[PDB]
Amino acid sequence: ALFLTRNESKPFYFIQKFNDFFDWSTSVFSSGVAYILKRTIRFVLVFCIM
Amino acid sequence: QSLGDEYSIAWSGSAYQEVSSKGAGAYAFVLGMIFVFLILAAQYERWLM
Amino acid sequence: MFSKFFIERPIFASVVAIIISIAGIIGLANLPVEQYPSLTPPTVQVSATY
Amino acid sequence: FAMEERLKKGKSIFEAAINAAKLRFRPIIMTSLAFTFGVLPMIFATGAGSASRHSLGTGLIGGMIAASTLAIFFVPLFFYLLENFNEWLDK
Repeated sequence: ALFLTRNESKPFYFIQKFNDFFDWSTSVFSSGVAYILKRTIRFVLVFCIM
Repeated sequence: QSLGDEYSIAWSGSAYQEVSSKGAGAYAFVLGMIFVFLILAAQYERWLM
Repeated sequence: MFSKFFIERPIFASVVAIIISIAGIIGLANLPVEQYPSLTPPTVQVSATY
Repeated sequence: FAMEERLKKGKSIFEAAINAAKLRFRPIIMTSLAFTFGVLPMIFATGAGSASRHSLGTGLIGGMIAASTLAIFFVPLFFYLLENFNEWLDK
């Protein structure tokens, strides 16, 4: 609560680019988890195989 | 088989520990598994999750 | 409100019950059983043969 | 987090699982990266204890990569299946 504040934008180009990359990865992971949720039996069988 | 009623077997060190082992480790592991199950069920307010 | 909080959460009371029961089972397994409260004064025996 | 979103936010089981996974994705990646790269020198450690550091670090790194990648997907699946079972029991 003390140290953290509301960032006044001005993100560095590297930390911004890495932020967009992580956002893309998060979207990809959300798509994948939706995929595995829709296919709910194949993946539990895969877990048994594992 | 080789020695009968004239030689008596004995165990020392690791062999003695294995021979005299009470199997308390598996029992403790089962207790810990049950306790973890119970604590998680308490946190989630549901037995299944 | 101590008691009220557990009634809202029956699973919490039940899990406390099972935890107490397993702790008691462990205690009964570990504890020795004995005839009467030991009041025999501790004794040391000295034996010599002439 | 999935249970909180399902019970209080009124989200569907699918939506609650998706949102919980998305919300929890960042901290898991953060801790996985931090400690995996912290213990990476263990696998390359030489000198005293080298065999021990190698043996510990290899398993730690492998299991951590597994936990960060495979389990992160799968835990929402188990939550969704168990929630469907719970809905069945209520009916």
